[PDB]
Amino acid sequence: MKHNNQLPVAQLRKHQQFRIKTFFNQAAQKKARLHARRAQAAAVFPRPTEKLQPVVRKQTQRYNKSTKLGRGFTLQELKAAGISAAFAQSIGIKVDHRRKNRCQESLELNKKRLLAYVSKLVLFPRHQGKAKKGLVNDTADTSSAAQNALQTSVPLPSVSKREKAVSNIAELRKKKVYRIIRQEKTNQKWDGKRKAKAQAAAE
Amino acid sequence: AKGQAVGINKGFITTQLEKKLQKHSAVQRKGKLGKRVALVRQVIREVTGFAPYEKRIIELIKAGSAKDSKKATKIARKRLGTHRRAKVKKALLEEAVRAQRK
Amino acid sequence: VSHLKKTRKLRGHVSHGHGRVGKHRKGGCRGGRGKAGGMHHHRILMEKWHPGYYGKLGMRTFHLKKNPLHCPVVNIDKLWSLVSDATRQKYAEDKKKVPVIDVTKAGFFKVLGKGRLPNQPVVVKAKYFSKTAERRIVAVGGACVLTA
RNA sequence: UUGAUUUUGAUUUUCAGUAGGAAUACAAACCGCGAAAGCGUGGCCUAUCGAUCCUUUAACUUUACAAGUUUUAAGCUAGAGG
RNA sequence: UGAGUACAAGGUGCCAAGCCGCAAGGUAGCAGCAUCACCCGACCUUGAGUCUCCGACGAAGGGUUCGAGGAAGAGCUUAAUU
RNA sequence: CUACACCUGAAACAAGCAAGAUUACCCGCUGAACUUAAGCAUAUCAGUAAGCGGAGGAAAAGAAACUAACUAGGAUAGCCCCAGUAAUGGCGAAUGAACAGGCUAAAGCUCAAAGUGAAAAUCUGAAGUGGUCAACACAACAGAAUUGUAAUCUAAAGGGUCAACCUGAAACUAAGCUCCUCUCAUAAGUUCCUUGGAACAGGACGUCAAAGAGGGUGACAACCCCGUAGUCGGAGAGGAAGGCUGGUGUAAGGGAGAUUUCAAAGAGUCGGGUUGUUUGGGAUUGCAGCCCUAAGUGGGAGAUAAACUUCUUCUAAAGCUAAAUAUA
Ligand SMILES: [Mg+2]
Ligand SMILES: [Mg+2]
Ligand SMILES: [Mg+2]
Ligand SMILES: [Mg+2]
Ligand SMILES: [Mg+2]
Ligand SMILES: [Mg+2]
Ligand SMILES: [Mg+2]
Ligand SMILES: [Mg+2]
Ligand SMILES: [Mg+2]
Ligand SMILES: [Mg+2]
Ligand SMILES: [Mg+2]
Ligand SMILES: [Mg+2]
Ligand SMILES: [Mg+2]
Ligand SMILES: [Mg+2]
Ligand SMILES: [Mg+2]
Ligand SMILES: [Mg+2]
Ligand SMILES: [Mg+2]
Ligand SMILES: [Mg+2]
Ligand SMILES: [Mg+2]
Ligand SMILES: [Mg+2]
Ligand SMILES: [Mg+2]
Ligand SMILES: [Mg+2]
Ligand SMILES: [Mg+2]
Ligand SMILES: [Mg+2]
Repeated sequence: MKHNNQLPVAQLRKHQQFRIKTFFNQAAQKKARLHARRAQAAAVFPRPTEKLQPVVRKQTQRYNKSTKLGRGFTLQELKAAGISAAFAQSIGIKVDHRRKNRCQESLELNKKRLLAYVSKLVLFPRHQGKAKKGLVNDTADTSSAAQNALQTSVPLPSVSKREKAVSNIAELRKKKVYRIIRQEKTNQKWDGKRKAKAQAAAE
Repeated sequence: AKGQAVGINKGFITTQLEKKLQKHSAVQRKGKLGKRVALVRQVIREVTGFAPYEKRIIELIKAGSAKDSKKATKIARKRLGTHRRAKVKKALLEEAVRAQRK
Repeated sequence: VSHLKKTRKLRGHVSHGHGRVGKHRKGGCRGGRGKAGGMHHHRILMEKWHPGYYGKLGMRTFHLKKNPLHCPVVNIDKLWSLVSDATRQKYAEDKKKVPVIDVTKAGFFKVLGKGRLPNQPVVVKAKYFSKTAERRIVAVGGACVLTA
């Protein structure tokens, strides 16, 4: 232990010889995954690769501003779509029963998604018989033979261009932002003692 | 301030949801007493009798003074842990005492 | 690598530049292994190059969650640099309506004033503002808008 | 009569020009003695002394991380227990 | 809490180019060093007035102090040596 | 008292099951010192070696008594990050996870518990009959079982009342594909000189090439022989602990939505105390003994102990489950 350099942080203190991980399989592994995926396509041929995924906001204050692919559709949403979980599943839709909708907009996105899905759908019944729910589409669709990816057919755009208005500037200029944030933080701070005062002056 | 972060009111503005639209739950129905339950429990109660500590608490309740109430609580708290479960047991015992009067 | 290393040029010099008196030995010479005796014979080291190493500071956080503490900062100077040139010029000439810059979409939350602003007017949508940020924004012919 | 006091920081001695011990010169105070200038940050000067963790104390719109009120528990600055 | 008069991004001593001049020297002042000033925050100190008035806001005015900081960004990735 | 029934235990016999082996990876236990702290007890090495008990092709884990408090997310497992961070530690040496976010992979299901009571609707064996005869379908007779088998049900519900709209064991009957194993076959110089024991060398003339990877032939040979390439090609044989897809289609079986005096869920377990042990988990990280020992809007959880008011989230104390993962 000699010079000005930063205090070391021990690494190999235990017996690591038993505990090392090697990455050469990676090479072949990637490849394997490829073929797997491909062999899925072939065995699934008429149907799409990835099953239908709703969308939500991310779980953290910092992530809220972004968009994320959900695991499943909210029963509430399937209702507004008019699909039973079971059916949606026979369709290739992904359902999640513990998720709940606390916003109108979160219903909207997924409705739009579901509908979009259905509209673009082709359904093969036992040969030459037709059916009703989510319905069933004409025998000629058998010839249509669509191999498609879900991002192409059922996507989600957003562009950041924020529209400008002057009248509002005239408006917004009359308040004071700092003062605001301050008095607010303040209110949250002293709320408890204040309510307690109300209760105490009331009794 | 609802539209703002940091107000006593949570920042963001969301379109609220209807009573009809809200999450259907079951698991939230937990502490229900089905009459079947209730009856069965009463049956077995009579079939059973009280437990010795339950008896102690009972005497204390029948008396009714401040000291007696305290002791009822203390015992419930002490045998069961959880001041709360104590409160609950006091409730149950009182119910049986009161219903026994009639 | 190997042919660059000292060893090659040390071959046959017998001490390998570790000295004839003090040669290259085990932990005893290191002064004990690792951070050993920092507080004792290594006092001078610790004190001198890592002063304040031994001791305690103020307040334990049992579980610290960083996500909610997350607050990227922006400075006034980079504002116009966020939105394109098209915008600030086109509303330098056009006074009919004024530009709205959302710091949010850029991944920032609080706006601090650092430099100074063009005399051309703006609206800035941000989570928080510093006394001076608002000062300079307003004085420029601009407006502060609170987001969530 | 209590200047054996309130704030900080600096300087000199030993010196890795680290710490610690001493002492000095300032700037802000609040005082005591004297008519007053003045002199008082302890003993005429050169010795008389002690870190991390822990505890205890003084003073403070520091925290307990869904929200509160308590009780309790953590802190920041500084003494004492070595 | 946040690099506080929107039109700022300084002063001084050393000092390089370019331009003058045969020369003596003159002009200019990049980088660095030293120093003084301003700034954000810690710790102190001060405050008209304002409002969602009991807690926040702020015109004016400061520090013997503290900081791995501002003041026209210097980084990030790769290889090698010690 | 006898016959007889039932509960309990016993012997012989019939048909089946376990006993050891395996070591890399996996599971449940048990468990140290050398070493590092320049000494040394806490600590570290480290839940590490050795020891014991269990498996499998993987094991384990898994459908929340999870996170998070946001415009929320949502089984398990691996990768990347978060991170060397929060925390733990003679706060010394040194220990040290996870949420959010980017990916790989994707999958969800079975019980207990009011409801056959218009009737045990159930399970096992079976002389036997058909069969692809070890594997399938029926089956006279026998046992199991109301101290309860099967249908509904599993909280995402559900019962009851409507109901658009759906399904198909039986039998009959056509055509096919997948995967595995063992075999059989395929270009073009052995022309000429020189040196050699040998030409596969150096020269001269030639050829094939979706074949000039590599071998063997007396020497550094595309062309002499095996091969290589066309070949996820062609031909023959046998396979599936007895692979996979049709068409009619019976008794029978579902159910979006709608409404409704309905709506029931695991106990010496959860929780507490104490003592050990373990984790970063620090006055409630996990676990184990002993002592207490529940509840029923109850019960868990919301990274500081205890009340009290309000909000949030999940349903423990029964089970199954492919994939991505690990393999000295
Ligand atoms: Mg593998
Ligand atoms: Mg060199
Ligand atoms: Mg030499
Ligand atoms: Mg000395
Ligand atoms: Mg004086
Ligand atoms: Mg001391
Ligand atoms: Mg300057
Ligand atoms: Mg018997
Ligand atoms: Mg065995
Ligand atoms: Mg060793
Ligand atoms: Mg040693
Ligand atoms: Mg450990
Ligand atoms: Mg085996
Ligand atoms: Mg790392
Ligand atoms: Mg993720
Ligand atoms: Mg037979
Ligand atoms: Mg019978
Ligand atoms: Mg010859
Ligand atoms: Mg030849
Ligand atoms: Mg060859
Ligand atoms: Mg071939
Ligand atoms: Mg143990
Ligand atoms: Mg506890
Ligand atoms: Mg379970």
